[PDB]
Amino acid sequence: SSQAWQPGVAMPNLYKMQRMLLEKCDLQNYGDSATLPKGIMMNVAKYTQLCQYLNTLTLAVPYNMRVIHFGAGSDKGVAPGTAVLRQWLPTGTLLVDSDLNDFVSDADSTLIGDCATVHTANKWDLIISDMYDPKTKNVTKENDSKEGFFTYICGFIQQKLALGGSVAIKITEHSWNADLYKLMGHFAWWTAFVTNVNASSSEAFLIGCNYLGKPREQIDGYVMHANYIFWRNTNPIQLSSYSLFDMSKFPLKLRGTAVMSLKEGQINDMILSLLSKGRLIIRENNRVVISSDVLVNN
Amino acid sequence: AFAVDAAKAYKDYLASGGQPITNCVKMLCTHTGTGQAITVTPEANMDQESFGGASCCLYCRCHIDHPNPKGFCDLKGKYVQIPTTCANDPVGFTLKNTVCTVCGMWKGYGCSCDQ
Ligand SMILES: C[S@@+](CC[C@H](N)C(=O)[O-])C[C@H]1O[C@@H](n2cnc3c(N)ncnc32)[C@H](O)[C@@H]1O
Ligand SMILES: [Cl-]
Ligand SMILES: [Zn+2]
Ligand SMILES: [Zn+2]
Repeated sequence: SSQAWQPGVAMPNLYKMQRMLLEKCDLQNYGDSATLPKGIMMNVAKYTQLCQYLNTLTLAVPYNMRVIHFGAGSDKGVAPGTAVLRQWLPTGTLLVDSDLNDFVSDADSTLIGDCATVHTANKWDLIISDMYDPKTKNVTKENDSKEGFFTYICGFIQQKLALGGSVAIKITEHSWNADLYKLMGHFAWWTAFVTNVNASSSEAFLIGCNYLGKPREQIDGYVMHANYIFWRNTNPIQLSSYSLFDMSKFPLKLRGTAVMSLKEGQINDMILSLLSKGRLIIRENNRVVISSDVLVNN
Repeated sequence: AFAVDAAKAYKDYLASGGQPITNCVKMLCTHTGTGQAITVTPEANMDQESFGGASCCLYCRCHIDHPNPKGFCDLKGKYVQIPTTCANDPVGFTLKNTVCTVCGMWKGYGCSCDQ
């Protein structure tokens, strides 16, 4: 399969147009392991394939690009994904990461605590989320739209993502939200991407490419997650780590995408055309200020 | 005039036959880099492995103050190149070795400014 030489597999357009009923996810690969290069952690391989795939999209990449990474910690106490993003992003890129639990990072700045306690005056060009709660995996109850950090992520995209910006949010069979699927319709293009190294997991990254700030298509989150499960259940993905042995074209190319601080009454059709092609970012170019709320109760 | 010397404590723990600090983040790279000790991007050569700086810093990992007057970190946000032969204990390698200030290679592991 020529997909074995790709960093992963994106959900084909024909699967997005269906109206399937939500079913249990039952993968044929499930239980298998990919042959990783000696000494490489799963999350380094996973984030590397995600970044290899993002290199193929119309990402806006301005100077002094602002990137925020949610769920960057691990039980090991380090941030493998942040180290890959640091390797991938152009020098001079602002990288802020966060997690519920204490961890050590290569990010310019790290915030510890529930993502709901994180505030930021300014907007961002790229949002990565690997936030996941293992409690959500419950086969003794209906698989309903989950809230928790997803409620925060939906509000954060709508109010802190720059127009032209992009996002990569991790979901699974049970860790998903209907409003987050609805929001993919507010981007020029979207997909569900499965890394080849984790093809045996219901995991996927919802990728919103170039935010338009307004709905382009009406998406039913319940139907689209059912379509995602149907795609995973009917298209077995061969586990592969081939894309990891060629890192020669890995780094994201600095395009110097233009940044304009335009008001809302100026966004005409010729502007949305530049946002869709990844040739324009719209946000203030003010200094970056972030903060973590501290609940005080004796 | 007290102060905890963690560098010494770790070396004493290693000589005592202790287990090296694990979970250092090894990076994927072409292995065709400069070979310099600490870089903004992985610069491992064929004889080296590149790691995330923060994951190889004793002070960052143990959550203790850095031995720099302003509390600044050299490794955090950088990439440290380690000889493949010593990649089993990158934290212990950064504490025992020194970076040549003229060519940027490790002393006795690439630095040839003495010839
Ligand atoms: C799969 S782990 C992230 C792994 C990480 N991306 C890496 O590179 O290894 C999911 C993380 O989400 C975090 N998390 C879960 N719920 C959260 C919340 N509400 N706010 C912030 N972090 C949260 C957990 O603490 C956990 O570290
Ligand atoms: Cl799940
Ligand atoms: Zn440090
Ligand atoms: Zn030298």
